[PDB]
Amino acid sequence: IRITLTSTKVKQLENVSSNIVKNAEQHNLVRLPTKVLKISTRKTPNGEGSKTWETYEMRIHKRYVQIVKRITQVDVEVV
Amino acid sequence: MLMPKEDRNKIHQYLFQEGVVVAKKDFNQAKHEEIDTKNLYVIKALQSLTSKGYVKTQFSWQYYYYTLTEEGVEYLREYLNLPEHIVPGTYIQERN
Amino acid sequence: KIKHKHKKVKLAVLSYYKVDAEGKVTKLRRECSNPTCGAGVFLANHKDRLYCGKCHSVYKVNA
Amino acid sequence: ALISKKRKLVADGVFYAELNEFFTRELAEEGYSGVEVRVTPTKTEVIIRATRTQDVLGENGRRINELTLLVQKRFKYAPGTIVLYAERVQDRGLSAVAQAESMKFKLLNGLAIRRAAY
Amino acid sequence: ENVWFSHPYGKGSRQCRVCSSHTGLIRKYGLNICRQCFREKANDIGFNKFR
RNA sequence: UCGGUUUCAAGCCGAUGGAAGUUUGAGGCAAUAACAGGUCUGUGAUGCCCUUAGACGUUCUGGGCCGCACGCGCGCUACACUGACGGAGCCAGCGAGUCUAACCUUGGCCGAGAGGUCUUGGUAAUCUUGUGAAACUCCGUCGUGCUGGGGAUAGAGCAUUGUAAUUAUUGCUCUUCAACGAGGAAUUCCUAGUAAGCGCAAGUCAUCAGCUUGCGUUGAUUACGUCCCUGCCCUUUGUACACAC
RNA sequence: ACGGAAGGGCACCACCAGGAGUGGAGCCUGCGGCUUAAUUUGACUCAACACGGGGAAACUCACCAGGUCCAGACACAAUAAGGAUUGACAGAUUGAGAGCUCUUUCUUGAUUUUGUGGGUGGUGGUGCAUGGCCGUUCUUAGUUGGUGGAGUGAUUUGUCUGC
Ligand SMILES: [Mg+2]
Ligand SMILES: [Mg+2]
Ligand SMILES: [Mg+2]
Ligand SMILES: [Mg+2]
Ligand SMILES: [Mg+2]
Ligand SMILES: [Mg+2]
Ligand SMILES: [Mg+2]
Ligand SMILES: [Mg+2]
Ligand SMILES: [Mg+2]
Ligand SMILES: [Mg+2]
Ligand SMILES: [Mg+2]
Ligand SMILES: [Mg+2]
Ligand SMILES: [Mg+2]
Ligand SMILES: [Mg+2]
Ligand SMILES: [Mg+2]
Ligand SMILES: [Mg+2]
Ligand SMILES: [Mg+2]
Ligand SMILES: [Zn+2]
Ligand SMILES: [Zn+2]
Repeated sequence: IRITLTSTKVKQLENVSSNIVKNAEQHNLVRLPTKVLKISTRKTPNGEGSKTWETYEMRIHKRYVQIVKRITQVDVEVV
Repeated sequence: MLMPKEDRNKIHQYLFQEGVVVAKKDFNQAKHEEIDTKNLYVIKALQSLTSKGYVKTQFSWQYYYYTLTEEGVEYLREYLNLPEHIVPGTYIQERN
Repeated sequence: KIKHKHKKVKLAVLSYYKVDAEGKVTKLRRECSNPTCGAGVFLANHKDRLYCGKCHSVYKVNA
Repeated sequence: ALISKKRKLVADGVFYAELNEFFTRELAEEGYSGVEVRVTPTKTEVIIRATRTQDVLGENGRRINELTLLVQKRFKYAPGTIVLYAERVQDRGLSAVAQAESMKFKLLNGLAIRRAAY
Repeated sequence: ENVWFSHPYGKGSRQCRVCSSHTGLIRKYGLNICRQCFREKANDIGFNKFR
């Protein structure tokens, strides 16, 4: 098996990572850099005044037989 | 509008059969995705439709959504000759 | 200096089909070379050809 | 598909945005707090937090059915992958987004502003 | 006629998916929203402000 | 923490320690009352007015927004010898990137160049990418005067974007080689990895950065003060101001 | 609130000490003006003038010279089956391969044409009719109410000498 999982929030992103290192011992058996997407535009809707700039941000954190099909039941993906 | 009776009821079926439409606001799209006509024709027909009743509309980001009323379900008999209440759209089709 | 409408001269409907001896269909004019002129349109006669009435795009048929 | 997670997470929220100020632009007059999009296997469940909730089933099924097939028609979802769960809002006096619409309609029937604001 | 929409990409093809607006389009990651329209809807699209 | 300090205090100053001792450095957030500030040219936000077929709707063709006696604001490039040029050494970080598809492009050839071409990897901590960036660094050439400083103006030719380059889109080649010999009165910004020098990615974007939003590379001088000017705050004071010096 | 009034306090959008400059030159770019068929336009101190993310060949496009179209919903009266409407080869045409308008006589089938209303769109106007947002006052420490205290009252105390 090999799974790669991703989301924006971190809690329910790591409520599966732990929830899979505990199905790792399901019969006593066997972090990526965060991507910050920057949108940087002007506060003003028209053109007036002090020329004021404003960065926004998205935070993208990524990580990585009968028991296989009953483990996948946050952005879920595995190969 | 300039569209002979093989056009305004080019869909007198997708309306009563399916029930709703989608058409991104593009005059001169001229090829509706999901329907065989100009995308102009459906909207202008739906205009003509809604402005008499039988059907409502809503807009939400340039996608011209349409929905029809119980007043529709007895106007699809005068020239939409179908058996009276023999069927409808939101009746038993897949899960009703 | 304003623009102008279209005359589209109507005529007293289809002007030509001929009864013989009261009667039988004697016909007059020409047909096209398509089943889109499938005996529902027999061709115009304007000048220099017999172009269609329905096939106003392709099919300039002549005899 | 074939989109780097960047460009679809963007298009995830775009989908959420258009969904939302579609929903608000649609059924504000019936009371509507936000929308929850469950990114879940198979279906994409859209739970809708709503104040007054029976505005979703018309002739006993005739309204959410009219909506489910509407969102897929615009978003090209093949039928049955869009589940419109229609919940009820947690403590509707929790939502500014609800009460603002509770007043827009309230003043829109001539009730004095000091009256219907206080 | 067929000389109706008989011309083209560039600005004339793109528009904010909220207002049809050709001007000031934000298309990084292909969202295609006005700067103005973006800043309103940016709250729930996923972009928060931190610094 | 230890001392010095306070005026009992709140604190301030020095030191040792420490990755860290200017709220540790820099930001996001940010009240009440206001302005007839700006935006109906972002909204399918909108009151009223005007227009609605010879249209102020819309589309199409073509021109303009660039137009040049002149004044001004932001900047780019330079007057050089702490330099220009030629080899040579060779070091970042923030980023973006393709399937109802042609994005980022390595490697192979062709071309002096711009660029051309057959493969190629990457939906991206993988591939482009160690982004072998630029200033900078070692070695040489030039020799003080408009010079090999400077590259404006213009000619001729070859390419690239694009239905379309003319009023040069931009890139390349050769040629032409202007003012400018350190800028009057004025005036902007700035206290630490900051000023300034240097480039790079991202927005724009078919093509076009002398712009902006950021990121690192080289890395100082000078203050750790005052109320002189400009000016904010808090009292007290005077007023014939209240559309408020 | 204002003072070329006093007492404190505090800022490199203040000075001091200095750096780097800008102001001069050439070109980039924005504003004015002149020019023009039009040179679309908004903004004029800070807080207009590489600012409207405004780096415009077409588009953008709001300006200028011309040419199409209706995408004029729905109601009524009209037309209407002995033709409502719509359309077109070629030429005359025109930038044009455009049937806009004419020649021509064929289509086409109640679909829309004529008209009255009544819509609709509108980068048309009014930022001195608005919303939302933004800039600024103001980067500074400031603002309010309950209760009591003062005053006939507007008001005040709270929200303070000093550190
Ligand atoms: Mg404030
Ligand atoms: Mg004003
Ligand atoms: Mg308007
Ligand atoms: Mg201009
Ligand atoms: Mg400026
Ligand atoms: Mg030189
Ligand atoms: Mg060198
Ligand atoms: Mg100053
Ligand atoms: Mg710019
Ligand atoms: Mg100068
Ligand atoms: Mg100021
Ligand atoms: Mg133009
Ligand atoms: Mg034009
Ligand atoms: Mg217009
Ligand atoms: Mg105003
Ligand atoms: Mg009291
Ligand atoms: Mg007080
Ligand atoms: Zn024919
Ligand atoms: Zn928008």
